[PDB]
This record gives sequence, C-alpha cells and structure tokens, in this order.
Amino acid sequence: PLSETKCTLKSFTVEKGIYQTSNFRVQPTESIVRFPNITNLCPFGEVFNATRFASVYAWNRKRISNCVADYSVLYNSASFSTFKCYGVSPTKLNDLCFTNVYADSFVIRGDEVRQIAPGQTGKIADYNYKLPDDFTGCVIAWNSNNLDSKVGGNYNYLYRLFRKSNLKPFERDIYFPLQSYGFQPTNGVGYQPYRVVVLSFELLHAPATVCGPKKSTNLVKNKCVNFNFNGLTGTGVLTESNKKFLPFQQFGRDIADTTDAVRDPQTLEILDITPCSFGGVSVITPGTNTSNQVAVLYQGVNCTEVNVFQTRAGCLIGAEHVNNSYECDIPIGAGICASYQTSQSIIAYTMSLGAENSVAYSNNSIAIPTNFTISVTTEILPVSMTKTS
Amino acid sequence: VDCTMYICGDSTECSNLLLQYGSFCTQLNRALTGIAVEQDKNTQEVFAQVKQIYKTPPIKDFGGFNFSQILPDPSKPSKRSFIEDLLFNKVTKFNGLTVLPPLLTDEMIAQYTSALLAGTITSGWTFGAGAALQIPFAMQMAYRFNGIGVTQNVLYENQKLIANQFNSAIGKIQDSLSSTASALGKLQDVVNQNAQALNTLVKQLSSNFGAISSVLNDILSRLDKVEAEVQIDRLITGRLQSLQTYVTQQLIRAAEIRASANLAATKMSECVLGQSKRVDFCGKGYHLMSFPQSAPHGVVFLHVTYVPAQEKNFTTA
Amino acid sequence: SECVLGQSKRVDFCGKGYHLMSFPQSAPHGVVFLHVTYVPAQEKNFTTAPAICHDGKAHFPREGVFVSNGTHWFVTQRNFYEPQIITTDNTFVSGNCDVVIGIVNNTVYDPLQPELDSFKEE
Amino acid sequence: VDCTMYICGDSTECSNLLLQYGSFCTQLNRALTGIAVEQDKNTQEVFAQ
Ligand SMILES: *[C@@H]1O[C@H](CO)[C@@H](O[C@@H]2O[C@H](CO)[C@@H](O)[C@H](O)[C@H]2NC(C)=O)[C@H](O)[C@H]1NC(C)=O
Ligand SMILES: *[C@@H]1O[C@H](CO)[C@@H](O[C@@H]2O[C@H](CO)[C@@H](O)[C@H](O)[C@H]2NC(C)=O)[C@H](O)[C@H]1NC(C)=O
Ligand SMILES: *[C@@H]1O[C@H](CO)[C@@H](O[C@@H]2O[C@H](CO)[C@@H](O)[C@H](O)[C@H]2NC(C)=O)[C@H](O)[C@H]1NC(C)=O
Ligand SMILES: *[C@@H]1O[C@H](CO)[C@@H](O[C@@H]2O[C@H](CO)[C@@H](O)[C@H](O)[C@H]2NC(C)=O)[C@H](O)[C@H]1NC(C)=O
Ligand SMILES: *[C@@H]1O[C@H](CO)[C@@H](O)[C@H](O)[C@H]1NC(C)=O
Ligand SMILES: *[C@@H]1O[C@H](CO)[C@@H](O)[C@H](O)[C@H]1NC(C)=O
Ligand SMILES: *[C@@H]1O[C@H](CO)[C@@H](O)[C@H](O)[C@H]1NC(C)=O
Ligand SMILES: *[C@@H]1O[C@H](CO)[C@@H](O)[C@H](O)[C@H]1NC(C)=O
Ligand SMILES: *[C@@H]1O[C@H](CO)[C@@H](O)[C@H](O)[C@H]1NC(C)=O
Ligand SMILES: *[C@@H]1O[C@H](CO)[C@@H](O)[C@H](O)[C@H]1NC(C)=O
Ligand SMILES: *[C@@H]1O[C@H](CO)[C@@H](O)[C@H](O)[C@H]1NC(C)=O
Ligand SMILES: *[C@@H]1O[C@H](CO)[C@@H](O)[C@H](O)[C@H]1NC(C)=O
Repeated sequence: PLSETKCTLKSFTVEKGIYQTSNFRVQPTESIVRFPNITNLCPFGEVFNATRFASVYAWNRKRISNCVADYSVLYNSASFSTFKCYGVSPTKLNDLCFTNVYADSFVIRGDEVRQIAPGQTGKIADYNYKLPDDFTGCVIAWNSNNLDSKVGGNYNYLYRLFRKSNLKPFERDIYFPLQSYGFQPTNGVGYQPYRVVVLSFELLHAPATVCGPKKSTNLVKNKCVNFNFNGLTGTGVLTESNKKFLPFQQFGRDIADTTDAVRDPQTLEILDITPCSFGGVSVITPGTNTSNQVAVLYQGVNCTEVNVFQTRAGCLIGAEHVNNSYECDIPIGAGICASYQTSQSIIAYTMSLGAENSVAYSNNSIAIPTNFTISVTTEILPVSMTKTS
Repeated sequence: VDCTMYICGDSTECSNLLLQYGSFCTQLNRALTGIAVEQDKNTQEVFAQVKQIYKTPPIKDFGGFNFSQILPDPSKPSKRSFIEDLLFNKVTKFNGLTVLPPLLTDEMIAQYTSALLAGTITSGWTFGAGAALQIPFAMQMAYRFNGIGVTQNVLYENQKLIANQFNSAIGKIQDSLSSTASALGKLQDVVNQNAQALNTLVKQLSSNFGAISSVLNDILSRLDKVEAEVQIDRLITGRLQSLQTYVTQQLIRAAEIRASANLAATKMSECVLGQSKRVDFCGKGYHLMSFPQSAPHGVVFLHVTYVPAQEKNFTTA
Repeated sequence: SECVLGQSKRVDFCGKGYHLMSFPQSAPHGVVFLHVTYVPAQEKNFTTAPAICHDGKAHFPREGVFVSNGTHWFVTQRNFYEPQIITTDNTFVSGNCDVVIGIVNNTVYDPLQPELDSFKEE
Repeated sequence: VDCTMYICGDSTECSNLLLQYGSFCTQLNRALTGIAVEQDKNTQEVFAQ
C-alpha cells in the first residue's frame, strides 16, 4: 500500500495523513454463457442459393425467427464480393441474440451498389428500396455471371427508373416508370448483375429467438461471474428473486440504466443481479520519517469479502482497536481516529472530546479569580494568492 | 465518486480510452476529497468551541427556569433531548458513489452541544474566556440584564414572572416543532439539493451522447475495435462532462455552506459563550443568551431576548 | 479594523479570552494577527448572595456581587477578587426586602454616620 | 435562458438531437431559476428588516 501511495503522490515521502490511492473491485471467477436454444437452423442457404430471384421493383422480404442461426459458416465461406455491416461488426453477429431477422432479397447492377448504402441518396435508394439512416444489419453482395447473367440478355429482372414519390424505409411499391436491364457476361463488370441481400435485425427489446451455435453453461448463484443473457454480457453476482415478475418481460432496469433483474433465457426462474462488491481504497499512515508501517481502509465494504477491525467507514486492516480514548491524530470516519504510538503499531480508537468534567453548582456559590494571566494567541489568515495569467 | 466507475462499468477498453485523456478525472476526485475534508472542518469549527466536556448537575433548581426540554435524558441509548428528537425526525450505487460518513456522529454532536449548554447554564460566559467559573443562574440572568441597560433589581423582583414566561416560550417552541416541519427548510433544501444532483448525474447514464446505445456493454458485445472506440468516445465526452458539471455545482454549494458554517460558528461563539451587543444578530430583541441544539447536517440556535412591551406616553425634558 | 484599531467586545472573535488589543504582522500572501487576551485563573470558591436587607430596604450592587468568605461579607468586582467594605456608594436601593428571594441579612457601613457621630461626640 | 431556444432556433431536427443529450439543459434552467429566486431573497432580507 505504501508504494501505491508513493506512486499516487509522485513523491518518495508520505506525510502523516490519510490518502486515497486506488479502488478495489471483486473480479469475476468464471464465465457463464446462456442463450435460448432452438432445434431448427435458420434457412439462409435457401435464399442465397435460390435459383430464381426477386427483381428490385418487387423485392422479396423473407422473415426469419424460431431458429438457431449459424452465420459463421456463411461468413467463413468465400463466395461474396463484399460483406459490410452497419452499426454492427460482421464477426460479432454470432455473439448477439435477436428477436427477428428479415432477409431482403433482390438483384442489382454493379455501379448501383455504390448507392445501396443506408442514408445514401440516389435513384435505386429513393425510388425502389430504402434503408433508414438508423439502419442496423448486414448487406451482402456477390457478383453474378452465370446465375443472373446469361448470353442473349436477361430481362427477368426489372428496375424502376422514375417515381413520383419516395419510400418510407422498408416499403415496396406496386413514360412507364419500370424498365429492364440486359445482363450478358460479355459486358464489363459494372454492367454485370449482382445478387444482393440485406439482413436487417431488430435488436433485443423482447424475447430473442435467433442466435449463433453456442452452448449454454449452467448458472450459479452467490458467486461473482461474467454472465451473458441473450447477448447482454456483464459482471455481477446472481441470486434468486424476491420480486414478482410479469409473464412477457425479461429485464428489470435501474435508474442507472443497467440490468438489475433478468429471467433465464431457457428457464422460468427470475434472478436478481447485484454487482459484486467494490469500494474505494485509502491508506492510513503516519509520516515516513518515523516509520514505514501502514494500515488500509477498504471503504464501504466489510471484512467478509477482502488484525482486522470493522467500522462503519468500512473494513480497516493494519490497525488494532483500543478501548482507551486518545484525542484525534488521524481522522477516518464514524468517530474513529488513528495514530502511531508505542513495540509500535497503528492503533484505532474512538476519539475523545476532551476530558469528562463538571462544574460545581448551587444557588449560593460563586467563583471569582484571584490572579490572571496574559496569553498571546496567533491567528493566521490568507489575504491573496499568486496573480496568474 | 470514482470517475472510472461512473464512465466505464468495468471495461478495460473504456478505461484505456479514458487513460488517454490523461489526468482529468484525478482532478474531480481531488476536488470531492477537498469538499469531504472541508465538511468535517466546518462541523469541527462550529461545535468544538469548548475546551472540556461539562455534564449538567443533577440539581434542577435554577430560580424556576426549566431546562429539561433541552438537556439530555440519561435514559436514552443515544443521549438527546426532546427538542433534539423533534429535530432529528423532521428531516427526511455501483457507479462510483461512495457516501463517506461524517467523522462526528450525531451522538458526538449531542455531547458537544450538551457540554456547551451546561457550561452556559452553570458558568455564564466565563468558560468562553478562561477556566469555567461557577455561578447561579439567577445572578447570571441579572448579569445579562445589566448588559442591556436594565438594572438587576428588575430581575430579582420579577424573577418568577420571567421564569414562567421563559418556560412558556420553550413550550411554544416545542409545540411549533411538534406539529410543523416547514421550519426546517434551511437544512431540508440542502438535503434535497444534494439528493437531486445525484439523481440527475445518474440519469445521465441513460443518454446516448451520439452513440448507438446509452449502455456501454451492448457496444462492447457488438463491435470490433476501430468503431467501438468511436462510439465509446462519444459516450466519454459527455459522461465526463456530466461529472464535471456535478463537481462544479457541489463546489459552489460547498462554498455557500462554508459561509453559513462560519456564520454559525460566529453565532455560537458570540451568543452562547457570551452576550451580543450587536443588535438583531442573535434573535430579535435585546439579546441575553442563547442555547444550541443539534440538527442533522446543521445546528439550531435558540435565542432568548428581552422585548419591551406595554408602555405609556410621558412628557419629558 | 475591529481588533487593531480598537477593542472587540465580540467574545472570542479576536483571540480566546477577553480581548485587549492586537498586533498585525506581515506574511507572504497573508497576514498574521497576534491577539493579546486577559485570561482569568487561580480562583477561589465563595458563598454569595443576590442582595442584602439592611433595615427592610433591599440593597443591590452598582457593580460587582456580594460575597462571603466566612464570618464577613464584602462586595467586589467580577473578574478579579479585590474585596471592598460595602457602602451606600457601592450599592443602591429599590423596594423592600420581602419581594427579593435568596436574600440575606447584613449591616451596610455608611460613610456619613461616622463624621456626624464625631460631631455629636463634640 | 431557454436552452432549446438558444441552441436551436425553432428546428425540430436540432431539438430532437438535443433531446438525445438527455437532461443537461434542464439543469441550466434550474440553476438560473435558483439564482432568480435568490436575488429576490437578498433584497427581501436587506430591506424587509
Ligand atoms: C421542567 O419542565 C418539565 C415539562 O415537561 C417538567 O416535566 C413534567 O413534570 C410533570 C410533573 O412535574 C410531569 O407530570 C410531566 O409528565 C413532565 N413532563 C415531561 C415531558 O417530562 C418538569 O417537572 C419541570 N421541572 C421542574 C423542576 O418542575
Ligand atoms: C406583564 O405581562 C405579563 C404577561 O406577559 C403579565 O403576567 C401575567 O399576569 C397575569 C395576572 O393577571 C397572570 O394570570 C399570568 O399568568 C401572567 N403571565 C405569565 C406567563 O405568568 C404581567 O401581569 C404583566 N405585568 C403587569 C404589570 O401588568
Ligand atoms: C474573611 O476576610 C476577612 C477580612 O480579611 C477576615 O477577617 C480578618 O481576619 C484577619 C485574620 O486572618 C484578622 O487579623 C482581621 O482583624 C480580620 N478582619 C476583620 C475586619 O474581621 C476573615 O477572617 C476572613 N474569613 C476567613 C474564614 O478566612
Ligand atoms: C433579617 O432580619 C429580620 C429582622 O431583623 C428577620 O425578620 C424576622 O424573621 C423571623 C422569622 O420570620 C421572625 O420571627 C421575626 O419576627 C422577624 N422580625 C421582624 C422584625 O420582622 C429576617 O428573618 C432576617 N432575614 C433572614 C433571611 O434571616
Ligand atoms: C433447450 O434446453 C431447454 C431446457 O431448459 C429446453 O426448453 C429446450 O426445449 C431445449 N432445446 C433443444 C433441446 O434444442
Ligand atoms: C448454398 O449455400 C449453402 C450455405 O448457405 C452452401 O452449403 C452451398 O455450398 C451453397 N451452394 C453453392 C452452389 O455454393
Ligand atoms: C527526519 O529525517 C532525517 C532522515 O531520516 C533525520 O535525520 C531526522 O532526524 C528525521 N526527523 C526526526 C524527527 O527523526
Ligand atoms: C457484511 O455485512 C454486514 C454489514 O455491516 C456485516 O454485519 C456482516 O458481518 C457482513 N456479512 C456477513 C454475511 O457476515
Ligand atoms: C475493552 O473493552 C472491553 C469490554 O468488552 C474489555 O474487554 C477490555 O478490557 C477493554 N480494554 C481495556 C484496556 O480495558
Ligand atoms: C400615547 O401613547 C400611545 C402609544 O401608542 C399613542 O397612541 C398616543 O398617541 C400617545 N400620546 C399622544 C399625545 O400621542
Ligand atoms: C471550590 O472551588 C473549586 C474550583 O475547582 C471546586 O473544586 C470546589 O468544588 C469548590 N467548592 C465546592 C463546595 O464545591
Ligand atoms: C437554594 O435552594 C435551596 C433549596 O434546596 C435552599 O436550601 C437554599 O437556602 C437556597 N439558597 C438561596 C440563596 O436561596
């Protein structure tokens, strides 16, 4: 502790006093991972490999739920020109756990995937299909040269070149505004067709039913752990709930806007979340020109979690209690003061307020001085400080 | 408050990105620590105006004056008086919030006040100056009336009347406190001002600050380094701003409280340990004495005053 | 202003004790006051009275208090023991002595009676 | 001072993006209101003796 103080103060000399130096925090002991588990796998291969696709004019929205995702095999395989995700990182999707997933399937020309980004304006973005500026999800695009490109053109896919109005994001609208593109593999790369699909997730705000191939780990109570409930990681100690929980909710949330109470993603029991103990740490010490012996005060945390002495300040270690009362030399809190007196050690005690005394009294007795004394008191005050500019 | 706690839950990433701001948030902890020491010093200066503890005698003959409503009952586990008990009943985490308790608990404050009060009753103002010198209360009352331009015979002839008026007035205080809690507003507004500041500070954790989410741990669970650092940084500049706002508010509020405390120490010194010739400093009327009473996060002075009434119109020269 | 350029009647404002004076001293970024104080010490325990009945008339002191060390009564000032023979110029009268409480009996020396008695002796 | 006025002229976009800072600028109005009451109390204490 003394070295921590010396490091904190940026000196090799520590004076008589109490100095705050650090913080103590109970660490996790292990990790516990929990997730809902479905016996179905999410049919993503069915959409990317479908033999006939949706035009951008009439684009397909397939919906996904009640399944275990496996994006890692879809990531880890290489068939895709670009794999970009917004508000989310593509490696991380296997960790989170969602309520819905929508696969938005269609095909598009190459120079127009410059334009498909969310909030980016342009013809296809505003007239055909829109992504909101607060969009979260992944966009995949892969080149099509033997799938939607074929010799003799390919006019099964239509694009709306004009429109009298713009879209609310995630809407489909049913000179003539609709036109077609020719897709031969003879044309340059900018003119080839590109199969593009958008995976718009809605984050957990409700019971999640879609997430990666992980396995749960059995829960524990009354030991600080690193939890993960439906993708929300975190640390604390879990315990059974005295609360009465409602049968549509999952998360009880605080004024601090952090989780306090959860329900198990695959059990119906309700668990109260308490962060495992912490507290500020301060050092009680006298000056270094007398001794190097020290004591420690673990504020706001008692002695069942860290000579020992329990105070209403916290757990005090390195000092010995004494049932005599000596006037204060170091303040601590809650009426306790410390000192370094004689071998020699730090001691703690309840401060005295001066000596117990009483004035004799009656209705016919008085005291008058016979002598006196002239004292001289010193009284120092500051008047100014250094004029800095 | 611990800055690292308030901003970063436990996350090492957030802590590393807070380190690179350097040593702002040591300054904030430093200022709060200064406040914490300073609030103990204020209480010390007010209540430790006495050199030694005095305990009241078990004699309750004072010329008819009654002080059992302000002296402690020995029967209580926490030795306090009736008026003190009315006072202490009419005054109503894991973000770094460590509520340091005071050095002086309410019992100790009561000890100090009882000592001052007993010294006032038994020793006049003499224990303010030097060693305590005993004296009867009636003669002390005479002393104090001589101080205001009234001869002491006026007391010694009207002693019972004066004692009855005093006892009745003390009963009036006891009544007004035993019903209404509006009178404690001076302390109560302070308590509210602090508990409100904490709540607004904590509620700032619910705001996004230009991020994808107001909760850090969601961000850590959904992004890689180069963009998670950005969103976190948006949170940092703004949680830190909230903390610094709180610090500044508390500092100014503490300076106000200091002014109040120095005033209270001045009153204790100049109206309990003596008689104020300063008109309408300690009570309205000509001042005689005072009595202190403990209060949570404060003090209560009971000024006793001489108020002329029932006059006539004479022709003078 | 209130303790160098005068005497503070404010108790325990400028020094502990009864204030007399002060002296200032310069200090870097500050000032130093040296209060000089009168501090009573070395007292005794006397038995007192509020007042005296002489002939029926109550007597009270103009200044000081009535004290008794034993088989004798005195008047003296209040922050210093300097016992004085009681006289009618140390005291004053108001009313009868049935209205006072805690009173005692004692004869008050009068400084006029001896001169007058001396003339009757002549 | 009204924070929303001073920052945003009347614009709903600016106001929405100020909301997402939460409740800073209630604190500022709160402090100014405290000052405003306090300046009346000072005058009252001086002159209503
Ligand atoms: C001082 O005042 C208190 C006022 O309460 C007196 O205490 C009351 O005394 C009567 C009988 O003397 C009891 O019936 C009441 O219950 C007491 N009240 C309380 C609240 O204790 C006390 O007697 C007075 N002192 C003297 C010497 O008369
Ligand atoms: C001075 O005023 C006091 C009251 O403030 C009077 O004292 C009251 O006198 C009546 C006599 O009729 C008693 O019944 C009351 O109990 C007294 N009051 C108290 C609190 O004891 C006093 O009489 C007045 N003096 C004169 C000369 O009239
Ligand atoms: C109280 O003080 C008086 C005055 O000094 C004392 O009376 C004197 O005592 C001395 C002896 O100590 C005699 O020589 C004087 O003649 C006495 N003077 C008078 C006027 O009587 C008295 O003894 C003191 N009482 C006590 C108990 O010491
Ligand atoms: C002071 O002296 C007077 C007389 O000089 C005392 O009055 C006497 O008191 C007793 C007891 O009440 C009576 O028996 C006498 O008749 C009273 N005499 C007169 C002339 O009234 C008085 O008691 C003395 N004072 C004290 C406090 O003892
Ligand atoms: C997942 O385990 C839970 C046990 O609580 C059960 O409700 C659910 O049917 C299981 N799913 C499987 C075996 O895929
Ligand atoms: C179809 O996609 C699935 C996974 O989505 C993959 O197993 C399969 O190899 C794909 N088909 C082709 C032709 O690559
Ligand atoms: C302070 O330090 C020096 C070196 O330890 C030593 O000579 C001196 O005596 C010390 N002071 C006291 C009071 O011992
Ligand atoms: C810690 O909590 C309380 C708080 O003071 C203390 O009394 C107790 O000894 C400690 N906990 C347990 C389980 O003993
Ligand atoms: C401490 O107080 C306890 C009472 O429980 C007693 O055992 C002990 O002897 C006291 N200390 C001293 C120095 O007497
Ligand atoms: C008598 O004194 C009273 C005090 O209120 C007042 O009403 C009256 O005016 C005085 N006498 C005269 C002549 O004014
Ligand atoms: C004598 O005065 C001293 C002052 O300390 C005190 O010890 C003593 O109690 C006094 N006399 C009586 C009868 O109490
Ligand atoms: C003081 O009161 C008591 C009552 O116990 C009495 O004996 C004593 O004579 C009184 N003294 C005076 C001076 O009134």
